Amino acid sequence: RMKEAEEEARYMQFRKLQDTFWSNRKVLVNRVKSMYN
Amino acid sequence: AQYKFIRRWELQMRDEWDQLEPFKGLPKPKRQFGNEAAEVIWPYALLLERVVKVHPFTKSIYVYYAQRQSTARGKLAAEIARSFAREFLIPITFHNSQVYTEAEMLLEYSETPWVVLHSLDNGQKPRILPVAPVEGTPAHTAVEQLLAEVVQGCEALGASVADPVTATRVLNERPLQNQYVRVDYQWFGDTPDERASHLVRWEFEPEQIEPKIRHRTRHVLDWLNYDGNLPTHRAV
Amino acid sequence: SVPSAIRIDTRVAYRRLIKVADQVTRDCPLYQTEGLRQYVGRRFLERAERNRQQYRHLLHQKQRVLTAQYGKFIAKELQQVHGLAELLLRAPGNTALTSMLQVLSAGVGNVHYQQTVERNYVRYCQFEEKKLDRDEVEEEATSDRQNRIMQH
Amino acid sequence: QIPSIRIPVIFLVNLFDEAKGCWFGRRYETVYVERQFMREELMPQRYAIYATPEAYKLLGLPVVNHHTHEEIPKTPREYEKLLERQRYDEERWKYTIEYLFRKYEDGPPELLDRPEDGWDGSEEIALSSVAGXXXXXXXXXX
Amino acid sequence: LEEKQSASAPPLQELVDEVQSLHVLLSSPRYEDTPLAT
Amino acid sequence: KRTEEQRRRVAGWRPVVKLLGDQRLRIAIVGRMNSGKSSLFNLLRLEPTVPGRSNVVRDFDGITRDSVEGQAQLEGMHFTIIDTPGMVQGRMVEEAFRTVETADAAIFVTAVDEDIMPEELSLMQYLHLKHMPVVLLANKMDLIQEEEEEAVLDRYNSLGFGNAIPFSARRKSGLEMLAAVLEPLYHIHAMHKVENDWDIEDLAMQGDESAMEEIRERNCSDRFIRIAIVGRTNSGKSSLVNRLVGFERNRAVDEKNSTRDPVELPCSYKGRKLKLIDTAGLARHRYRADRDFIGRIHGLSVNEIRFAHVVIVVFDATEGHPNKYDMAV
Amino acid sequence: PICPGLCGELAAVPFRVFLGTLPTLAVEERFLRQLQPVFAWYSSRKRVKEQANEFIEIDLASCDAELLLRYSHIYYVRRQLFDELIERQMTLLDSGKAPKMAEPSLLQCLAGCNMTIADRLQLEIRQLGAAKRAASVPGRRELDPVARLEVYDYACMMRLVEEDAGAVGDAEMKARAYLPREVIESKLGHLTQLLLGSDARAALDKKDVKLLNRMIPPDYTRVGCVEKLRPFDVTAYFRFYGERINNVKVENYFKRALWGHVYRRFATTPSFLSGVSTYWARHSGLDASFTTTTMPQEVAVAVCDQQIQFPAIKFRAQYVYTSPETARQLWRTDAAVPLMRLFPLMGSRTAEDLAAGVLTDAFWMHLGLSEEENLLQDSLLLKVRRFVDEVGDMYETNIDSVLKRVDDNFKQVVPQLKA
Amino acid sequence: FSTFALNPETSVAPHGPPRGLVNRYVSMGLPPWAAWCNKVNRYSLYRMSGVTQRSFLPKPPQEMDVIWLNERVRERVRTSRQVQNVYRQLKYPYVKTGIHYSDVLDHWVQVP
Amino acid sequence: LIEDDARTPFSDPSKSFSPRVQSYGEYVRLTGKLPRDLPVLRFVLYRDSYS
Ligand SMILES: *P(=O)(O)OCC(C)(C)[C@@H](O)C(=O)NCCC(=O)NCCSC(=O)CCCCCCCCC
Ligand SMILES: Nc1nc2c(ncn2[C@@H]2O[C@H](COP(=O)(O)OP(=O)(O)OP(=O)(O)O)[C@@H](O)[C@H]2O)c(=O)[nH]1
Ligand SMILES: Nc1nc2c(ncn2[C@@H]2O[C@H](COP(=O)(O)OP(=O)(O)OP(=O)(O)O)[C@@H](O)[C@H]2O)c(=O)[nH]1
Ligand SMILES: [Mg+2]
Ligand SMILES: [Mg+2]
Ligand code: NA
Ligand code: NA
Repeated sequence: RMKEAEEEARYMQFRKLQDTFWSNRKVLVNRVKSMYN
Repeated sequence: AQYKFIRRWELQMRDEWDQLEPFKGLPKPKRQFGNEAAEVIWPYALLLERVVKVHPFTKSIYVYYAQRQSTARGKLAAEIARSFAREFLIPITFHNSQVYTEAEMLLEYSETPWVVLHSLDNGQKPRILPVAPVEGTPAHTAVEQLLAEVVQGCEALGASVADPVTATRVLNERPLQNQYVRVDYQWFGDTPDERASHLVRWEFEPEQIEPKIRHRTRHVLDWLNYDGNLPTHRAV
Repeated sequence: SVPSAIRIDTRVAYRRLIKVADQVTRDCPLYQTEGLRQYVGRRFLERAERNRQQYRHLLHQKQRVLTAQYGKFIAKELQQVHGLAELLLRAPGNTALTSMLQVLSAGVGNVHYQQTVERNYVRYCQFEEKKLDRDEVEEEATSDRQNRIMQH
Repeated sequence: QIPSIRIPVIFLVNLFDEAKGCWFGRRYETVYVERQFMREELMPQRYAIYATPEAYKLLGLPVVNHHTHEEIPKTPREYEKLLERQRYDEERWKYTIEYLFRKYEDGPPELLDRPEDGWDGSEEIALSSVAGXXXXXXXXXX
Repeated sequence: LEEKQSASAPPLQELVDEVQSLHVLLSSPRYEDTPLAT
Repeated sequence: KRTEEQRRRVAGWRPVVKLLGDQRLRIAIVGRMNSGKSSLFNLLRLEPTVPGRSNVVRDFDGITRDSVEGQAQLEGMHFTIIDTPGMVQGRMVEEAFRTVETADAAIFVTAVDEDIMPEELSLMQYLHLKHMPVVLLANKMDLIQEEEEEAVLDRYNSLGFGNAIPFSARRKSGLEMLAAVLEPLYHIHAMHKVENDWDIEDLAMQGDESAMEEIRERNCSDRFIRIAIVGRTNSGKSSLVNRLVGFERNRAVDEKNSTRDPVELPCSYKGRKLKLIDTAGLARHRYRADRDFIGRIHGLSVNEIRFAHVVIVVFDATEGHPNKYDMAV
Repeated sequence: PICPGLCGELAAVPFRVFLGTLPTLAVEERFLRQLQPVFAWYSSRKRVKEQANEFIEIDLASCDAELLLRYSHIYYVRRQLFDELIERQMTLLDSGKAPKMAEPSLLQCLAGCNMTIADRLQLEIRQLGAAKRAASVPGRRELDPVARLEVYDYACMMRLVEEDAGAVGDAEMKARAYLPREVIESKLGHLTQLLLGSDARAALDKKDVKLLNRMIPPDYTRVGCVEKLRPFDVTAYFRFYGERINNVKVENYFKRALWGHVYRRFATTPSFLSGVSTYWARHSGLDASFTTTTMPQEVAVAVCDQQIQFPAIKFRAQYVYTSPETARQLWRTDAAVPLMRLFPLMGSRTAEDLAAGVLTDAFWMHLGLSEEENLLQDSLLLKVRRFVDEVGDMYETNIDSVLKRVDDNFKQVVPQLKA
Repeated sequence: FSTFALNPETSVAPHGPPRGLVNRYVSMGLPPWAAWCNKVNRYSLYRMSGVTQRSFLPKPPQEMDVIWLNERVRERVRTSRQVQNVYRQLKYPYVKTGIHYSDVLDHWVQVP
Repeated sequence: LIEDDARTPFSDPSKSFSPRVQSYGEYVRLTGKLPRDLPVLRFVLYRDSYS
């Protein structure tokens, strides 16, 4: 079962990479709402 | 003088072989002044008569006793410690295969010899026990009481561990420590299989027991002297 | 236990040797920053201790006449040191000498390995010095023979 | 591959070998002798009888069972094992702790001091040999 | 090693420390990949 | 088994043929039993004349019973390398003692799978008495892990021999590093040859007879007469070549199949360059079919016959009539 | 053992002393049989293994050289040690060429002190000659009992005569058993607190702690073992701690030497040692049933008499280093123990040391406080304070006023031969 | 890394005879590797278990002349090289005529 | 590793095998670093019959 936890750690990096990309898209779309409104 | 040098080398190698003919692959023990119980050839009969086990969470057992004492009680305690170090130290490591045991004779005056016990935890302090034999008790029961005391100390040190899971893991991954024990296998057998040949051994491995020889079926049939449901050839 | 003049002379010799060693290390590529400097220092200190012990044993007008012989022996030792310095200075040109210096700097093998390379360095330099003369006189002899054959 | 076994035998007379110049066995002595020797030479002349507990009882000697031919050796290794077991059964005192440490019963022999009677002053040996990071600075305003 | 170790055996400071650490985390090029919310 | 009666006879051997001797650098691979000596010799030897000939190798104790010499090539360096039998019973054979004394240098190969037994300490101090140049070469380096290299290499440096060389005979690693160590000796032996070649020339111009006959041996430029001695096992052929050279060069014991690797010896007989080549004992197929290793050793026996100029088949004459298989040879 | 605590800051000077040719380690066997009370230090020392020889790396600047020379009992190795010492000292002096010289008027009194000491020299050399011919006893065994006594075996002979005067077997080890270092440092801090209220340092300097680790023999490094000090080591530690904890300026080194010698006398006093010493297991908490924390009075008196005996040899060995011009002469002609720990403290320092020592010993004999009891009394401490401040002030004011005292006090401390 | 070397992290399927067969063999009395026989059935297992001995005497016990103590002639089988053939050969003991000396009666007596 | 020959059984220790790939590997997109001072990206789009 510990080797299974080692398998997740390899792909866990990429799932974090996907969340931060949209978190950047959510905060950037909030900035343009203040610039244009 | 080259022939004399060759003769000297041959003599030294012959003595070395006379010393370690069955003891070539094992390492050499420490050449201390109190660890004389290791270089001596131990009888397997005595090692079987003296079977003592300690808590599995202990890793190191040392004893330190003085060489020269000033008081009568100090001499008695030093003699008790020396008898213990010569009697029960080697059986402990030989029957535990996990603990490193060591004896030391300090060239000073110390009326109270002691024993130190180190557990598998690196952060846990070692347990120190002094040898205070009762004056009314003779040497035999004094050594017995010292052994009981050190066993109870090892038990307490192993019960007071912080993380038993990691203790057991480091126990599993710790290498052997009883490699230096010189034992004379006398009339009992050379290999553990021949030693326990009088007992059925159910703990085996399939890939280990699987033979890897060519025509292994033929060889097993020849060894068993069993027909194999095979039709006999001409034989006429 | 050693006269001041001899101490000054041997310090000059050791300074020149260290200068030559670092010059060799910088001119031909020595793959270790320490190089032959440490080996030269060790060997020179060992020879110095040996000569100082021999002088202590010799100190026991006989002492006055033996001091001159000891000084001349030390002068010969220092002249050999200067010869070693010149050979090391000429070493970067030849390829074999550079390999010998490299293996002496690396320090691989036993002492007898390093000793045979140490003692034979000067002999190999002298052999290379004699090789050019031998081959040149042989070529001149062959040229004279060929010229006198072409005349016939 | 059975090796040559030696059997225990009880002698009845002081037998003296004339060739080698020694005694084969004293009277009422238990000797380990060759099987063929005992069968063809010692037994017929009645110089010795097979060593058995009943024979010891009949002769009056203290009875002892050597367990002859109990473990018939099919290999010189098994023969050595049997000889070692018989040696232990004969002298169990050979395998006690005090006899095992009889050599070290007084301590280390190197530690023990021995008196010297004499020595040649020229045997002395006198040899001399040649005897040849960074971090960070953290400041805290206080 | 076992033998040798057993033988041997709101303040202004913290405020300015937080200031320095935050300035380092902001202006460092190694942390140029920090997400925009952080 | 050496007896004063036996050793006295060997001293009375007269050389039927004269050994040519070594004119190039000699290096003896000294080490322990099953330490990769023969495998190291395979990577170093380069004999395009007898391609089928090679050094036998197997993961077993005592594969090389007798020594073997051959020419080797490594980065443009021409020299010969001697393979030596491992220390058996914690002792070297008499054939290997006289062999390592002829070599100029030596390469002490040690394996890391087993610790340094007191036998290497005896051999290393034995080579210290001879004042022979010896280099420590740690073989089987691939077995050690990265975090464990610093521990084992600090021990090999403490054996008096400085800066042991890591080497892996299987992965062929460190071969370019061992070559750089042997570079000075190659130029050193080349220096000794030419200087000795000058001394033997001045004596010839003087009028010395021993100098003119030695020059004629070097001036002799003829093709070698590779003469091999083949035959059945236990037939005395190895013992014969020892009587030719004049000493116990090869091993000859009562037990059958005592030679496992053919041995070649350059010699000179009446002004004719010839090579005496020992061979293993040939056997029938009904004896070598079940025995796989003997079939391999027999494979090296037939190969030497194809390149031998003159074959001399020996057979046990005590049998009287020769063997039926000896005719097939 | 000419002066316990006479240590100076100096670089490490290594030396490889031979041990034997394997497998015949004859000198190693001799060392195992003889160096029993110092076998801990012998095992702590580093071993060098050559191609076929064995060497011990011993530091001459440290106490290791003197410690090996005292227990050597091997004439050739100890004479080679002596020769290496004197040769390296000559070379170091020749390379320095600038030693600090004392006042000429002060050296005149110390020169006149060597006149009355030759008689005691002739007596003490006879005491040293009879101990040399006692090699047949199983206690002390030398290699040559008939050879002539030389200069290098003075330490061994003095230790043997000290043992014979103590008349108790293994007094040094019996005292080291009851003398642990931690309680000694605690009680020495207590003593310096009682002597100086605020004029005492809070602790000892780290450089001086390193120097003391250099000059004190190391003990066993086991987990259960405790650091124990021999009585000579305790005296040296007391002297050095006093002379380095007193807050007198570095220019007034005489007062520092005076404090050091006062502490040395306090250490050599038997009653103070008995009152300070405690059992090591009692201090560590292992054993508390013995109830024998007091030091044996007989062993204490014996180990104190050991340091009491032989003042003349020590005085001459220090007068050797008092002047470098006379050092080159007395190093190879007269009695001299060439210890490297004394060389960095050159002429002025060692002359002030001699003066402070003789003044302190004479003040001690005048008070007789080592007789009655309880050195830790307020009256005795106030007497010591008054004495040390008066002597320091008198030395700083007038040189002859204290030189007369030095002369009379020398005549008092070393009496003339009686019959 | 070599692709021809089996990956030590993974695990292949167990192929050899299982715990059941090995335990049955070792409980019958044969060594654990003895399970590597050829074409064993119930009757062959009964035969190889050795509950009964496949031996005899050269003459009936009432007509025996040579002294045999715990000695029976046996049968050794040896399978050939290639396949499916076996050679069965009888094996007789080492009869040696003992010439002993009797203690009750003087003269020696010999008997096979 | 799959068997390389059929005539020799699995019992022979000199049995030869051959490796065959099951999956050539796993791949993921490459996502470069996004600058803070230039978050807006400009591009050109070529579409064929896509709304
Ligand atoms: P300091 O001034 O106190 O030191 C002075 C020394 C040098 C220590 C003298 O006391 C001394 O020892 N003097 C006599 C010894 C002496 O002069 N030695 C000179 C050495 S000549 C020699 O043979 C050394 C050559 C070694 C070269 C090694 C070459 C290696 C090349 C690979
Ligand atoms: N892992 C590893 N094994 C090696 C290496 N070199 C040799 N071996 C193995 O060591 C075993 C013995 O090889 P040999 O070449 O015969 O060694 P040897 O010293 O000549 O053996 P002897 O002649 O019997 O003394 C074989 O299994 C080789 O594969 C190596 O560099 N690495
Ligand atoms: N009687 C007698 N025996 C000899 C003579 N020469 C050799 N032998 C013996 O013959 C035996 C075989 O000797 P080897 O030289 O090893 O023969 P071999 O053919 O090389 O043996 P293999 O290497 O196994 O093939 C040895 O016992 C020798 O002593 C001889 O001239 N007379
Ligand atoms: Mg080989
Ligand atoms: Mg042969
Ligand atoms: Na091998
Ligand atoms: Na043979």
